[PDB]
Amino acid sequence: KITVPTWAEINLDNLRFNLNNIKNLLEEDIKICGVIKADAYGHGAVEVAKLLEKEKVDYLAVARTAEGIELRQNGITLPILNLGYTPDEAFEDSIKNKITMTVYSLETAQKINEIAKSLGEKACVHVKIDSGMTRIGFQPNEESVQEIIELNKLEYIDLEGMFTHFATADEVSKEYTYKQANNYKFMSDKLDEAGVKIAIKHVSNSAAIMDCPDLRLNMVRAGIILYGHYPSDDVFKDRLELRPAMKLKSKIGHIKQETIATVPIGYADGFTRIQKNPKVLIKGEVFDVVGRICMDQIMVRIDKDIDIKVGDEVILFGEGEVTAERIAKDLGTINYEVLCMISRRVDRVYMENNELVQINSYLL
Amino acid sequence: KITVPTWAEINLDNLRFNLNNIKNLLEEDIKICGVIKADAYGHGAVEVAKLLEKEKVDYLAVARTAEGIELRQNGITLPILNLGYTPDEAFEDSIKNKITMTVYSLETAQKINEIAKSLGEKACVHVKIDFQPNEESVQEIIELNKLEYIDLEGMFTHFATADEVSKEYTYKQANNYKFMSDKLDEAGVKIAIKHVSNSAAIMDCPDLRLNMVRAGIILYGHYPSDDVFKDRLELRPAMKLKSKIGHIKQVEPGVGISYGLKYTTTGKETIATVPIGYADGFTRIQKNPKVLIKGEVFDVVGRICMDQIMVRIDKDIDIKVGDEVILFGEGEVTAERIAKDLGTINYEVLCMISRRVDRVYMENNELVQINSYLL
Ligand SMILES: Cc1ncc(COP(=O)(O)O)c(CN[C@@H]2CONC2=O)c1O
Ligand SMILES: Cc1ncc(COP(=O)(O)O)c(CN[C@@H]2CONC2=O)c1O
Repeated sequence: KITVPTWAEINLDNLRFNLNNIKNLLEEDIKICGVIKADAYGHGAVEVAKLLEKEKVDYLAVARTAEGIELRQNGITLPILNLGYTPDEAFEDSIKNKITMTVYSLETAQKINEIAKSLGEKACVHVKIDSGMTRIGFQPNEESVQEIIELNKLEYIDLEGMFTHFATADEVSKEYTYKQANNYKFMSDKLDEAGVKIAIKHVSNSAAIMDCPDLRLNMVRAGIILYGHYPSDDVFKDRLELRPAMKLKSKIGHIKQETIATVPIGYADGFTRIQKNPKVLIKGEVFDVVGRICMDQIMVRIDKDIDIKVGDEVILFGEGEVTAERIAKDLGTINYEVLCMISRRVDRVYMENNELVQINSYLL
Repeated sequence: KITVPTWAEINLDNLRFNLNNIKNLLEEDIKICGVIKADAYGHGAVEVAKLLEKEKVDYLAVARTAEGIELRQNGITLPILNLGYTPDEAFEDSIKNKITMTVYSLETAQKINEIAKSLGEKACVHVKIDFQPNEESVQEIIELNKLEYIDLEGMFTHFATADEVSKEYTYKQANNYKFMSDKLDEAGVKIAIKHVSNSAAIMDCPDLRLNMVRAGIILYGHYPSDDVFKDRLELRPAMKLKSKIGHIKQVEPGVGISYGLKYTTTGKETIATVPIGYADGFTRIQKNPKVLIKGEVFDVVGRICMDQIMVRIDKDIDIKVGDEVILFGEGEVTAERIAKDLGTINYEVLCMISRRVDRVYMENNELVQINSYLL
């Protein structure tokens, strides 16, 4: 069944476990947006979306029009929100495929409106508020409020939602986070007061869902925690029990007498050469990767008395002491990036009840 | 029509230039193997293969059965050599798709042979030498050569240090190969294709041509190191990683930017947000990330996010949303620069370009083709 030497194993059971533990945090009326941008953080957006439609979630979020359309082309019917920039070249496609667009200027809204009029159907949009991230969004001021009342009047636009995003909600002190929330509440209250109707207000990411049970509003945005990982070591982990879903695996391709094992995974699979202390798990024991990581393979020193043969399974992360977090720490980056590094040629294989149920090649 | 906010622009003209300058190094009868593993080092294996069939090259090389089969599924007819490991689970598919397999041992050759027998057609194989270069290996090879449903077509080794200043070790490896080559010549064994040279060797070692050379990094317009003889071979990089300015704003003094608010403004600043992030392969690890906009270099500020970055515009330029941003492949922003910042190599920076980044191909300064790996 598996014909590639190196694959990403995704445990669908663990995803369900994570989602259900997330849902147990939430009250009945609070909506869940499943964040599945960057191919569901490396796990496979189409498949993870299929699971989310089954488990019933209220919205899907992506980072790009094309990620949105890929989901549509694969049968997905859930509302999809592009969280970021939509270039003008992609408005038509967004509207035709019912992808909800993030909007953060009146100019953008007006051009979208012309296209939606042109096509003779409404564009659904969510307004972004820059509450403290300084990334995307309207500033939280009197000027933005009027610009929003204005864009709300554009026939051929359904101003459905409004959101902001926290820059430091995974840190110990939530001061800045609540400072951001207040900037949002400013816009929320002024628009409430201006008779502008916004069905979906949302602000909470994974960190906020966990640590800030007062920031639920109409909906929350669950990303990293869906996949079985914490946004940091500083969040209240005891609130939510998680199982990581991804195991990055290869096979022992060669053995040689030190005993050196050659494994057919390299930096072009996302096992980055930058790692200063690369390690692997084999038959429950951790071993050093030795010499430079190559494009398509690495050499590992077996310095323990284990019976090991060509074909035996190697785990790069997702089990025992070899974790995406460990690699991230070695890199000086974050688990998010390690997950997203898994490259195109790495087949995603999905497990369920300990059976392989599906294998996706991104080449064939 | 480009509809993605972030793309990898591949200049086909430059690829042709590189290949032709490579061909000018080579004598009439020496074959070229175009190394296009890892999706042609991020440039697009299918398209680069199409170009190579057009420009005529002898052979294609890949790192994985599936890379080989992807090329076949897209009409490619050139010989393809899997340079790396073929698991037993993939022998059948290799043979059925005429993917030439690298072999290291008699035992592997014999199993392949059974499958080829089973399928009633020959497997094409190339022998790899570290097969120790001793008398034992030479008989083992004369043995495998006999096996009926295998075509022992070629034999090769690969240099570990040919891009360094001193090749001593390289010529040490070459000798070990020449031992095997001469003993098999002397036995009855044919070997139509003997090859050893990678990009570094093609450049610095004009005596290691044999029947064929393996051109990789150089094809794409990059040098395997700073130590090779660059003056022998003029290269034009083929790839430009680009995005668009997605948002632009004037930010007050002392305001934090991005996760952890690790950059705070030091006066009023113009901040451009660009829709490229670490999940497009613009790694967050970079300590000094930069971008080129309207010919000027700018600092990326605050943490690089999954899907976007913040850029301080501190020069009097006229920039509007939609304007073009270059992450590398032009002027001072190069894959090599990023590699050096990271403590890795240009090879890795090229290969980091992720699936969602559309490859768009240019030719005479016109867009001729756009490939989405999502749609
Ligand atoms: C607008 C927005 N909402 C929700 C999320 C989900 O966050 P969690 O995954 O922490 O729940 C992200 C993630 N943005 C990624 C996370 O890291 N860097 C980024 O840009 C985001 O940009
Ligand atoms: C067997 C073999 N031959 C030829 C090449 C071509 O190398 P150049 O790109 O230098 O021409 C490679 C690339 N191997 C890559 C280069 O860096 N690390 C690797 O594992 C290879 O593995």
